Amino acid sequence: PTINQLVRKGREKVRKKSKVPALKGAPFRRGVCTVVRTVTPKKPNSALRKVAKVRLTSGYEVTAYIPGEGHNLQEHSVVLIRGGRVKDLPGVRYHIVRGVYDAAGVKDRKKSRSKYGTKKP
Amino acid sequence: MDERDAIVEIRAGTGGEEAALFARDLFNMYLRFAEEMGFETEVLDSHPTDLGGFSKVVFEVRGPGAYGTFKYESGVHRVQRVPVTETQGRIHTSTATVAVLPKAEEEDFALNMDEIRIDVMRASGPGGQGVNTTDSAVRVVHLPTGIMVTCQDSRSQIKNREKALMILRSRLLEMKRAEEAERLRKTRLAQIGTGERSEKIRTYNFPQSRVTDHRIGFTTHDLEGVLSGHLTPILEALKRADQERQLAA
RNA sequence: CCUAAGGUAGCGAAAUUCCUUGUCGGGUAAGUUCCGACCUGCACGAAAAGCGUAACGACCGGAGCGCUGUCUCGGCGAGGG
RNA sequence: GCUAGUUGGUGGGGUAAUGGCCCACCAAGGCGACGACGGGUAGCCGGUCUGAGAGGAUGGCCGGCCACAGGGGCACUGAG
RNA sequence: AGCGCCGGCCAACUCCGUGCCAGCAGCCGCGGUAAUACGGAGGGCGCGAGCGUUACCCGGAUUCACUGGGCGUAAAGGGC
RNA sequence: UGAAACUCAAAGGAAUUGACGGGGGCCCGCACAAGCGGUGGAGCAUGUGGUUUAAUUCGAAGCAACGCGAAGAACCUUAC
RNA sequence: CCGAGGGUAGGGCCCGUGACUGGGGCGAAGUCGUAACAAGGUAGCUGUACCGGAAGGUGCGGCUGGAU
RNA sequence: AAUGCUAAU
Ligand SMILES: [K+]
Ligand SMILES: [K+]
Ligand SMILES: [Mg+2]
Ligand SMILES: [Mg+2]
Ligand SMILES: [Mg+2]
Ligand SMILES: [Mg+2]
Ligand SMILES: [Mg+2]
Ligand SMILES: [Mg+2]
Ligand SMILES: [Mg+2]
Ligand SMILES: [Mg+2]
Ligand SMILES: [Mg+2]
Ligand SMILES: [Mg+2]
Ligand SMILES: [Mg+2]
Ligand SMILES: [Mg+2]
Ligand SMILES: [Mg+2]
Ligand SMILES: [Mg+2]
Ligand SMILES: [Mg+2]
Ligand SMILES: [Mg+2]
Ligand SMILES: [Mg+2]
Ligand SMILES: [Mg+2]
Ligand SMILES: [Mg+2]
Ligand SMILES: [Mg+2]
Ligand SMILES: [Mg+2]
Ligand SMILES: [Mg+2]
Ligand SMILES: [Mg+2]
Ligand SMILES: [Mg+2]
Ligand SMILES: [Mg+2]
Ligand SMILES: [Mg+2]
Ligand SMILES: [Mg+2]
Ligand SMILES: [Mg+2]
Ligand SMILES: [Mg+2]
Ligand SMILES: [Mg+2]
Ligand SMILES: [Mg+2]
Ligand SMILES: [Mg+2]
Ligand SMILES: [Mg+2]
Ligand SMILES: [Mg+2]
Ligand SMILES: [Mg+2]
Ligand SMILES: [Mg+2]
Ligand SMILES: [Mg+2]
Ligand SMILES: [Mg+2]
Ligand SMILES: [Mg+2]
Ligand SMILES: [Mg+2]
Ligand SMILES: [Mg+2]
Ligand SMILES: [Mg+2]
Ligand SMILES: [Mg+2]
Ligand SMILES: [Mg+2]
Ligand SMILES: [Mg+2]
Ligand SMILES: [Mg+2]
Ligand SMILES: [Mg+2]
Ligand SMILES: [Mg+2]
Ligand SMILES: [Mg+2]
Ligand SMILES: [Mg+2]
Ligand SMILES: [Mg+2]
Ligand SMILES: [Mg+2]
Ligand SMILES: [Mg+2]
Ligand SMILES: [Mg+2]
Ligand SMILES: [Mg+2]
Ligand SMILES: [Mg+2]
Ligand SMILES: [Mg+2]
Ligand SMILES: [Mg+2]
Ligand SMILES: [Mg+2]
Ligand SMILES: [Mg+2]
Ligand SMILES: [Mg+2]
Ligand SMILES: [Mg+2]
Ligand SMILES: [Mg+2]
Ligand SMILES: [Mg+2]
Ligand SMILES: [Mg+2]
Ligand SMILES: [Mg+2]
Ligand SMILES: [Mg+2]
Ligand SMILES: [Mg+2]
Ligand SMILES: [Mg+2]
Ligand SMILES: [Mg+2]
Ligand SMILES: [Mg+2]
Ligand SMILES: [Mg+2]
Ligand SMILES: [Mg+2]
Ligand SMILES: [Mg+2]
Ligand SMILES: [Mg+2]
Ligand SMILES: [Mg+2]
Ligand SMILES: [Mg+2]
Ligand SMILES: [Mg+2]
Ligand SMILES: [Mg+2]
Ligand SMILES: [Mg+2]
Ligand SMILES: [Mg+2]
Ligand SMILES: [Mg+2]
Ligand SMILES: [Mg+2]
Ligand SMILES: [Mg+2]
Ligand SMILES: [Mg+2]
Ligand SMILES: [Mg+2]
Ligand SMILES: [Mg+2]
Ligand SMILES: [Mg+2]
Ligand SMILES: [Mg+2]
Ligand SMILES: [Mg+2]
Ligand SMILES: [Mg+2]
Ligand SMILES: [Mg+2]
Ligand SMILES: [Mg+2]
Ligand SMILES: [Mg+2]
Ligand SMILES: [Mg+2]
Ligand SMILES: [Mg+2]
Ligand SMILES: [Mg+2]
Ligand SMILES: [Mg+2]
Ligand SMILES: [Mg+2]
Ligand SMILES: [Mg+2]
Ligand SMILES: [Mg+2]
Ligand SMILES: [Mg+2]
Ligand SMILES: [Mg+2]
Ligand SMILES: [Mg+2]
Ligand SMILES: [Mg+2]
Ligand SMILES: [Mg+2]
Ligand SMILES: [Mg+2]
Ligand SMILES: [Mg+2]
Ligand SMILES: [Mg+2]
Ligand SMILES: [Mg+2]
Ligand SMILES: [Mg+2]
Ligand SMILES: [Mg+2]
Ligand SMILES: [Mg+2]
Ligand SMILES: [Mg+2]
Ligand SMILES: [Mg+2]
Ligand SMILES: [Mg+2]
Ligand SMILES: [Mg+2]
Ligand SMILES: [Mg+2]
Ligand SMILES: [Mg+2]
Ligand SMILES: [Mg+2]
Ligand SMILES: [Mg+2]
Ligand SMILES: [Mg+2]
Ligand SMILES: [Mg+2]
Ligand SMILES: [Mg+2]
Ligand SMILES: [Mg+2]
Ligand SMILES: [Mg+2]
Ligand SMILES: [Mg+2]
Ligand SMILES: [Mg+2]
Ligand SMILES: [Mg+2]
Ligand SMILES: [Mg+2]
Ligand SMILES: [Mg+2]
Ligand SMILES: [Mg+2]
Ligand SMILES: [Mg+2]
Ligand SMILES: [Mg+2]
Ligand SMILES: [Mg+2]
Ligand SMILES: [Mg+2]
Ligand SMILES: [Mg+2]
Ligand SMILES: [Mg+2]
Ligand SMILES: [Mg+2]
Ligand SMILES: [Mg+2]
Ligand SMILES: [Mg+2]
Ligand SMILES: [Mg+2]
Ligand SMILES: [Mg+2]
Repeated sequence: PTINQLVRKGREKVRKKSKVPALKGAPFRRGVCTVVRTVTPKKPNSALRKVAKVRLTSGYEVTAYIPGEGHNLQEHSVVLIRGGRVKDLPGVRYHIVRGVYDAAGVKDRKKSRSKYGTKKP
Repeated sequence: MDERDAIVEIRAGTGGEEAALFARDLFNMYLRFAEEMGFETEVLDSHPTDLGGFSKVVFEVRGPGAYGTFKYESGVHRVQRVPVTETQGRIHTSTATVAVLPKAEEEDFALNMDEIRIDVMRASGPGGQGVNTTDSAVRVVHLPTGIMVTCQDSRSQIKNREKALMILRSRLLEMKRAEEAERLRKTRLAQIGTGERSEKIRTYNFPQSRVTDHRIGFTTHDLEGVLSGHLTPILEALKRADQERQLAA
């Protein structure tokens, strides 16, 4: 565009979109589990991925992934959720934090224990 | 329970034509197995495919203990092999679903008049002194449910009463059938689920000539024998597990 | 299989629906009427016109507000008998 | 598209003081695509973070100014 | 004395277990009976009273281009 | 005039080497046509599918598996 | 007189929700056909109009991002 | 004149 056109109209800035709107600007959110189940991933992966339906303190109700091998979550469990989507699961945008509230740490975990919330043996 | 007759429904899962061919293989295997155990088999429903498979096949196992011995075959069966519909020689993973139900009863439906209330009253509309003075209109009420049927079609109280009772019987029979069908549908869904590759109950690996039952971790290497109807080892292992699971306390 | 040909658009429990107070939603503390839908149209349907339509109606439905001897439940008074 | 104390004038009231700030009367003006009016959001700055610079984001603590003191309105005392 | 990491980006590799399962994942992607990508072990790399993760901002983004972009066929010349 | 939610990890332009066409051109082969003799019908031999069986060992699967591995299964062979 | 607030009536805008209804995105498998990519077996595309289970067909005109 | 070929190099 010409200089006069830039003076008349300018350049439009770029507005970013939040990928974790249910967090409402917080790093983490507490919630209560309503449904715990397994879901199947999209092509090409094949598995039974453990997820929870979580009703949060911020008013939203979302789906969160449960990482690690084995878990103790069930209906009415209190959990903490953090950002981060699971690529191969449709509509899953959040991760349950292991080792907080009613979500126990991963048993017999020996590597990368700060994730999965396992104490030093 | 374990002593009645069995209804077996085999449906093709994921995999298309190969899935239908695998459903046909399962059908042959179960037919030969039932013959080897002494039962009598009749095919109730059949939907074949052009290549010789079945998209769906429903048959009956008649004999004391048919359901009890076929009750471990319910679920998703997974096959890993090179299809005959495959052109490039790749291995494919397909599934077939098996549903096992106990054959039910055909108890006839009748109206118990002790729970039925009949009211008679004047009809509405034309007729002069006749309709002004006659108790021709009939109402029948099924007291347990509160369902009522009213008949006014004829000038005669007797015919109206008979018609109302007939209509009430048909309505109650329809409701009974609907609830039975809903219960059976829920049972079927609980058995077969979605037919996805996961949630499988048994895997038949042809390249490795291996059969694996994942409920009990039982692997054997006689795939041809199993597919010819030799299911006794797997079934005895499953019965072992069922008897051991009740170790209380 | 049969017909000269097998009902199109639109509308539909209708001034048309027998079962019927169909079913679901609304309105009411409670709604066989009413309104909005569904389609199983006994037996809608295109100039004996079909579907809409602002304005108009001592036409026929349904609801609310205002106000009341209509009523709860009657009482007194006036005049003509 | 907005505006009827609205825009201006005259006289007055009030104030420490100018002023439609307020009132009475007279005129019909004032504002707007250089974005009025309306809606949403927000205390502002010195600065801070980032960036080769230009720019972008931001205004916690510290210094400056403003606003508020349960939610609204009002005046008294007083240099304030 | 701990924490993260060891397929590429990116520094640091072998054995066993499992067998599209369990699981990993920022992107590309790994896993379906010989997996440097899952879990454990031995070893290694980077930091170290810290090491990672989530959220948000700038950078990389010359990807709103003033510095510093474009419009025949990739998005883009208004029918005249 | 003109969005968003949601979703994907690409969607695209030009050119290159192939492959393919019920595109074109020029050619070729018992490919057709021109001929002669067969097979498909019968009986029998033999190999195979299926079915049966205690077992009817195993492999070979369009052309390029089926008088094929087998240029010699009463026992042996022989693997059931 | 003004006046916080309260009351009554009628509007404007926005948000949540609703029997039912319309399409959209997605799917390691289903049913129906085969419209496009080769002259894709009726050259394709296109504005408009009417029609048909569906992709689509046909009429009128236009373009080559087609041939001759 | 002649329709179609799922899904793991
Ligand atoms: K109707
Ligand atoms: K009628
Ligand atoms: Mg210029
Ligand atoms: Mg994978
Ligand atoms: Mg670690
Ligand atoms: Mg009557
Ligand atoms: Mg009469
Ligand atoms: Mg009567
Ligand atoms: Mg009589
Ligand atoms: Mg119609
Ligand atoms: Mg109608
Ligand atoms: Mg109508
Ligand atoms: Mg109705
Ligand atoms: Mg009704
Ligand atoms: Mg009507
Ligand atoms: Mg009726
Ligand atoms: Mg009636
Ligand atoms: Mg009713
Ligand atoms: Mg009714
Ligand atoms: Mg009703
Ligand atoms: Mg209802
Ligand atoms: Mg209601
Ligand atoms: Mg009402
Ligand atoms: Mg109500
Ligand atoms: Mg209400
Ligand atoms: Mg009510
Ligand atoms: Mg009610
Ligand atoms: Mg009702
Ligand atoms: Mg009524
Ligand atoms: Mg009424
Ligand atoms: Mg009503
Ligand atoms: Mg009505
Ligand atoms: Mg109505
Ligand atoms: Mg109605
Ligand atoms: Mg209904
Ligand atoms: Mg409808
Ligand atoms: Mg009806
Ligand atoms: Mg009509
Ligand atoms: Mg006519
Ligand atoms: Mg007529
Ligand atoms: Mg007529
Ligand atoms: Mg008329
Ligand atoms: Mg009409
Ligand atoms: Mg009318
Ligand atoms: Mg009108
Ligand atoms: Mg008018
Ligand atoms: Mg009117
Ligand atoms: Mg009107
Ligand atoms: Mg008028
Ligand atoms: Mg009117
Ligand atoms: Mg008028
Ligand atoms: Mg009039
Ligand atoms: Mg009127
Ligand atoms: Mg009139
Ligand atoms: Mg009248
Ligand atoms: Mg009247
Ligand atoms: Mg009238
Ligand atoms: Mg009237
Ligand atoms: Mg009415
Ligand atoms: Mg009326
Ligand atoms: Mg009324
Ligand atoms: Mg009222
Ligand atoms: Mg009233
Ligand atoms: Mg009275
Ligand atoms: Mg009274
Ligand atoms: Mg009175
Ligand atoms: Mg009363
Ligand atoms: Mg009364
Ligand atoms: Mg009374
Ligand atoms: Mg009363
Ligand atoms: Mg009284
Ligand atoms: Mg009285
Ligand atoms: Mg009295
Ligand atoms: Mg009285
Ligand atoms: Mg009195
Ligand atoms: Mg009295
Ligand atoms: Mg009196
Ligand atoms: Mg008196
Ligand atoms: Mg009087
Ligand atoms: Mg008197
Ligand atoms: Mg008197
Ligand atoms: Mg004034
Ligand atoms: Mg003013
Ligand atoms: Mg002024
Ligand atoms: Mg500064
Ligand atoms: Mg600097
Ligand atoms: Mg600078
Ligand atoms: Mg500040
Ligand atoms: Mg301020
Ligand atoms: Mg305040
Ligand atoms: Mg407070
Ligand atoms: Mg003082
Ligand atoms: Mg003072
Ligand atoms: Mg390296
Ligand atoms: Mg991995
Ligand atoms: Mg890891
Ligand atoms: Mg391994
Ligand atoms: Mg890694
Ligand atoms: Mg490892
Ligand atoms: Mg830098
Ligand atoms: Mg870059
Ligand atoms: Mg920039
Ligand atoms: Mg740059
Ligand atoms: Mg520039
Ligand atoms: Mg560019
Ligand atoms: Mg261009
Ligand atoms: Mg160009
Ligand atoms: Mg293009
Ligand atoms: Mg572009
Ligand atoms: Mg373009
Ligand atoms: Mg031009
Ligand atoms: Mg153009
Ligand atoms: Mg032109
Ligand atoms: Mg997007
Ligand atoms: Mg010849
Ligand atoms: Mg012959
Ligand atoms: Mg023959
Ligand atoms: Mg012969
Ligand atoms: Mg053989
Ligand atoms: Mg072999
Ligand atoms: Mg040969
Ligand atoms: Mg030969
Ligand atoms: Mg021989
Ligand atoms: Mg021997
Ligand atoms: Mg021998
Ligand atoms: Mg809404
Ligand atoms: Mg075409
Ligand atoms: Mg084609
Ligand atoms: Mg085509
Ligand atoms: Mg074709
Ligand atoms: Mg064609
Ligand atoms: Mg064509
Ligand atoms: Mg065509
Ligand atoms: Mg073409
Ligand atoms: Mg073309
Ligand atoms: Mg056209
Ligand atoms: Mg026309
Ligand atoms: Mg046509
Ligand atoms: Mg084809
Ligand atoms: Mg094809
Ligand atoms: Mg087809
Ligand atoms: Mg073809
Ligand atoms: Mg193929
Ligand atoms: Mg194809
Ligand atoms: Mg293909």
